[PDB]
Amino acid sequence: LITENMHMKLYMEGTVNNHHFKCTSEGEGKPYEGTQTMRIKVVEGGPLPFAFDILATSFSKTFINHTQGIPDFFKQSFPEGFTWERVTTYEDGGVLTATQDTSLQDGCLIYNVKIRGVNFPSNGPVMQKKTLGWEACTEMLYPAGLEGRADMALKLVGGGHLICNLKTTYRSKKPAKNLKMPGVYYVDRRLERIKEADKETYVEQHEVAVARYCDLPSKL
Repeated sequence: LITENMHMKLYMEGTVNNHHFKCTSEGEGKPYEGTQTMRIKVVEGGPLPFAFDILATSFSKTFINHTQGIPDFFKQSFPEGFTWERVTTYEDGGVLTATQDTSLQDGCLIYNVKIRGVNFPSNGPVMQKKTLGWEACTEMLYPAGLEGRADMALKLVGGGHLICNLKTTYRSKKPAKNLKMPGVYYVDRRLERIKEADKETYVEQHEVAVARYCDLPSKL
């Protein structure tokens, strides 16, 4: 089901603070190499009064290179697919929740995302568009389906970073009996903006993500 090259289609709808919006995207990637690209359009409510960066992690867990034999919760969930739900908390008061459904239709991955962000401070770097994309990060995943934890650093104009924390629950639509669960592992990823136009109403994003165990020696 998950081939060497896969395409994605996405629909996204939500609110940040008091501002409603909708996006659509399409892209393609290499699920086993852990690379993908999305070309994204803000199709309602654009231009957005907030930095597009806070939406970046809401646009794809099938495209992670699971190395070292780590069982692949996400690739395993097909054809049934899976969901994810997340709360991202910014250290300056912004909070953004997202819920996502991932399905497989006629060989194409289909994403349906819902966003609800609140309390992003009116005079902070998100609402004043002082951001410059994300640093790389390592997400820790563990059985719980799976939960994920990560701290991300948002680059700011003038140097420095605004930090946020991600708590994610990943749920399989496939019966647990039919799944081989991984233990604790780590996903290194670098999520980058490649192109943007028209006040961030057009954006191209790329992600490379590789799963691994700790590769330091153990004394046990």
